[PDB]
Amino acid sequence: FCPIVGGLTEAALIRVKRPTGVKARIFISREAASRLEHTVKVKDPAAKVSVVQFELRQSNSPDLSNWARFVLVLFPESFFWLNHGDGISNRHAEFCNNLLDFMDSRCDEDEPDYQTCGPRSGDKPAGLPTWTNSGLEEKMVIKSVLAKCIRSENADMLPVQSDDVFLYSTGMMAIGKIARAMKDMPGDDTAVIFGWLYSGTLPLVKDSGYSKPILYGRGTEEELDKLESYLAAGGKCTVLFTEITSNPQLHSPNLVRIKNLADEYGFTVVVDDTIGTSVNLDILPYADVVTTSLTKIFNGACNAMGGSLIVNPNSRHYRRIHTYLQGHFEDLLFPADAVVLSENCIDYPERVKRCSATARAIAHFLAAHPSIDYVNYPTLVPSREEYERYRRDGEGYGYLLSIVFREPDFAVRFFDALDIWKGPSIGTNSSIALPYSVLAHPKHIVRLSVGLESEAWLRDRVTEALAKATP
Amino acid sequence: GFCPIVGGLTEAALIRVKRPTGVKARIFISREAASRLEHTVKVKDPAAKVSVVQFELRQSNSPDLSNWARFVLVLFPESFEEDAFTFWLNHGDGISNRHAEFCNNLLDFMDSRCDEDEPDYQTCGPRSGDKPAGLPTWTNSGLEEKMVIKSVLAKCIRSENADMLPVQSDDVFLYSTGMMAIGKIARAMKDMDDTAVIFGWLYSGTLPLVKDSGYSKPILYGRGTEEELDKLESYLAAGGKCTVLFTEITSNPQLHSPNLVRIKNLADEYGFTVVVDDTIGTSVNLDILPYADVVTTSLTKIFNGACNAMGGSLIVNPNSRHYRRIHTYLQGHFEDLLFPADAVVLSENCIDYPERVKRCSATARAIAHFLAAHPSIDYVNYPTLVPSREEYERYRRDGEGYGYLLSIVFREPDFAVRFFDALDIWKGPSIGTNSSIALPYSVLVPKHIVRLSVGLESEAWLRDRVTEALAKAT
Ligand SMILES: CCOC(=O)CC(C)=O
Repeated sequence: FCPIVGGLTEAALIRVKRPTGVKARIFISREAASRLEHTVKVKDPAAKVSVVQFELRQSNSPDLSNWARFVLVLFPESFFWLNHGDGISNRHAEFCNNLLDFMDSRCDEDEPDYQTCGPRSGDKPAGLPTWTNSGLEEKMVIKSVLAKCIRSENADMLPVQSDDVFLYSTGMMAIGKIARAMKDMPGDDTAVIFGWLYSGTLPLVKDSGYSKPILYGRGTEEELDKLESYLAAGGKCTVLFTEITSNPQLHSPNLVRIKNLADEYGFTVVVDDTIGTSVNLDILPYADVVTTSLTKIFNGACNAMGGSLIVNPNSRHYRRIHTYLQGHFEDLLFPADAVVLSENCIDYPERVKRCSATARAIAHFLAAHPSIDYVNYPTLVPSREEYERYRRDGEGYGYLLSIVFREPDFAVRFFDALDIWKGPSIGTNSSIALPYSVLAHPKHIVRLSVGLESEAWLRDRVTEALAKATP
Repeated sequence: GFCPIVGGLTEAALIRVKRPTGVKARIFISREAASRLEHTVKVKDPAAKVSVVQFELRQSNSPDLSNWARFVLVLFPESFEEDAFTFWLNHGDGISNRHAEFCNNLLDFMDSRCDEDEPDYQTCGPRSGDKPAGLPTWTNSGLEEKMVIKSVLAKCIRSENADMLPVQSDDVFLYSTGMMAIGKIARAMKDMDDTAVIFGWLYSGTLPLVKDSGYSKPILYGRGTEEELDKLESYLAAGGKCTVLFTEITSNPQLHSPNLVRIKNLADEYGFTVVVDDTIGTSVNLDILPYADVVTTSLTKIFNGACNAMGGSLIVNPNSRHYRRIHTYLQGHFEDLLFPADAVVLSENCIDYPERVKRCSATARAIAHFLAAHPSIDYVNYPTLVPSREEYERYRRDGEGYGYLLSIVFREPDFAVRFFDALDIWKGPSIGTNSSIALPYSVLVPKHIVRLSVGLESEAWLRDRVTEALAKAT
C-alpha cells in the first residue's frame, strides 16, 4: 500500500481519536473554518462541531512554522462545496502530512482528546522544503506576469503594478476576499450579480454578508435596462459581479455600459477574466477589480492551485479597495503551488493563443455538422460584436465552447463516444468535456475546454464520436 | 474530479491511445517486466489482445528529462483476474508514485511506439520537441543522493567484531523496490543448477519471484524451523542439488529467527549462496553479514519511515566466496531504476534511520511485554518472547534492541476482532512506518493474529490506544 499519497485527514482524525462517527475538512484559514462551523450550526444547533488547530509549534525555521499548520473541522455525519476555495491545497496537505509528527493540536473548547503533542515535536525534520522564503520570489514572478498581461492598449491608462495584484489559494477565495472587502467599507451594501451562474459566486456573495443580491441571470441588455431603471429611480448599488466570456454559453456582457452606469451611480465593478483571458481581451478600462482563477489556463498543467486579485490603479475606488485588501491580507498561497504556477505562467500567453486558434477551428467545424443545432463560441454567439470591442488585435476568441445538438439523446451518445478527458475543470493543457449531468449542481448542452493538441487530433476524436453516435 | 488532479497518468495514457474504456492497464519502467505480464495473460487466455506501448521523451537538452520521462504501458482485457503471481510481480515492478507524477507532467512531450502494427499506439505528443516549462529540482539523476543511500547502507551492515572485510558503497546496488532487488539476485544465480530454497518466507512475493525467475525445483519451508533444516541437510547429503537459499532474518509475522549459523555452515559444505532479507530485523539491531552472501533490504520501510518514497537495496558480501561472481553480474546487467526524487527522500530520511530503529525497538519492546502480561492475550510474537529468542541473541549487536514488529494472538478470536476495530491507530499492510499501523488476518499461524508495526510515538501514547481498545473488547 505504501508509499501512500493523501491521508492527511485520516492521519489527523487518528491523532484526535475520532476515526469514526464524524466527517472532517481541512482549512488553512481559521476564518474559513469558522464559516463551515456556522453553516452547520445554523442548520442544526446543538450539533457537535469542533475546530482543532494543528501547529508545528517550536521551530526556529520561519518557513516551517508559518506553513506547517492547518485547521481540522469535525462535524456530524448528517452534514458550501462551491466553497472549494478555502480547503487545504493538495501540495499543502502532503506537506503537512509529512510534518504531522512535529505538530501539536489545540482546541479552544477543550475536549482533552483534541490536545495532543506530536511524537517528534521540537525535533528537526530530516529535510527542508525545496522552496525558500515562503516562495515570495516565485509569487512575484506570478504577480508581474499577471500585471503585464492585463496592461491595456490604451496608452493613457495607468499600468498595473505587481503590488496591485493579490494572490490567494483559489479563484473562489479571490472572489470571496473582494466581496467581503466591499461589505466592510461604510455605506449601503447591496450587490448585483450579472450574467454569472454555474459558479460559486452567488453562495459566496450571500455568505460574505450580502444577505441577498439582485441576480441578473443572462447578462442581457434588457437586464441592464432593468438595472438602470432601478438606479435612476434612486436604487442603491455598491458592487457588481460579472465574468468576461461567460460560461457555459460564452456570452459577453456590455462592460462599456456597465462602466458607464458605474460612473454615474458610483458602484464597483468586479470582472472575472478566467474564461475570456487577459491575453485575448483588454477589459482593464471597464473593471475596478479583476479576479482570475490561476488553477485554470494560467497554469494549464492542472497540478497547482491559485487565485489572483487585480486592483485597477485607474479606479475611482482603487485607494479604498487596495487599503482594505492590504489591511487584511494574509499569504495563504502555499509556496509549492506558487513554484509551479510561476513556471507554467511563463508561456501562459503562448498557450492561450494556441488553444484559441484550435478552439475557433473546432467550433466552426462543429457548427457545420448537421447533428448540431448551434455552437456557443464568441465568433458565433449573438454577443459576437460585443466580444470585439474588447478583443486585443492579433488575438483570438478563447478556448471554451459548448455544443447544443438537435436531439438530446444524440448529445449523450456523442459525449460517451468522445475519447478525451472528462471532468469539470477548464483551462487544461489537454482537452476536456463536461455534460449537463455535472454543472447542474438547454439541459443537453456539452461544454468543451480545448487544450494544446493539434487541430487534426481534436478533429479526429470529434468525428469518430459523431460517427458512433449517428445510427 | 476538479483540478489539480493527483494520479491520472494511466487515465491520460489510455486517452492518448484511444482506449479509455474496455481494457485494463499497468505501467512499468522495464520492458522485461512488461513482457512478463504479457506472458502470464497469454497462458491463461491465448485469445486475449495484449499490447505493449512504450512512451518516451526522445530528445531533450537536459539528460535528466529524456532518461527518466519514459515508461511502458501494458494493456490487457478486463476479463483477466489477477492472481497472486502477477499481483506481486506488479507490486515490485510498478512505477513509483513520484515517477508517475513526473511523467504525467511531461506526457505532452512524449511519443508512443508499438512494435506490433497498431496505428492507434503510434502517437506524437502535442508538445513533442518543445521545451518543458521547468526542470526537476533534483539534478544528475540524483546520483549524489544515491551515494548517501549506498554509504549509509554500507556503514550499518559493517559486521561487528570477528575478522571480516568491510562493505563499501560500491558493494551496494539500488533498485526501485525491495522485490526488484530479490528478483534481480534470483535471476543472477540462475546462470551457473536450478534448485532454490525459500526458507521461513511467505506473506511475501519471493515464491512468485523465484518461480518466475526460472528455478524449476523450489523447496518451500514455511516457518524456518530446525526440523526443516534437517530435511534440507538429509537432501543435500543424499546428493541433492541446491544453488540459492532465501530467508528473512526476523520472520513475518511471527518474528522468528532462523539458524543463520547452521544455514551458513550448510552453504559452506554444499556450495550454495545465502540471500537474507533484513527489512524487519534491521541491520541496526542485527549483525548478519558473516552468514549471508547477499543481503536484500526494502528501503520503503523503516529505512525511510515516512512512507513517502520507494526503494530497494542489494548488498553483496565481500567476504563471500562468490563475491566476484555475483558482483560482476549485477553491474554487467545494471540499470538505474530508482527514480531520483525517490532517492532524494530516501537520502534525507535515512540519516536518522539508526536513531529511529532504536526508538521504535524500545517502544515495541515495552508494548510487547505489556501485551504479554495481559489476561486477554494468549501470547505475543516478539523476539524477547518467542522460542526463537536465543537464536536472535547471537546476531544481535549489544546495546541494541529487538525490532519494531510484533503480532498478537488473543485467547478468543472474537476478542481479536473487536480489539482490532476499536484500535484507533493506522490500519494497513505496510510496516516500518513512522506512525504505528495494525494488520488483521483479513489482509495477510492462527487465523485471528493481529500484526503491529510500532512507530515513533511514546509508550504513553501507544499504551493509551491499546488500553482503550482492550476496554471496548471486554
Ligand atoms: C470553480 C469554477 O468552476 C468552473 O470552472 C466552472 C464549473 C463549475 O464547471
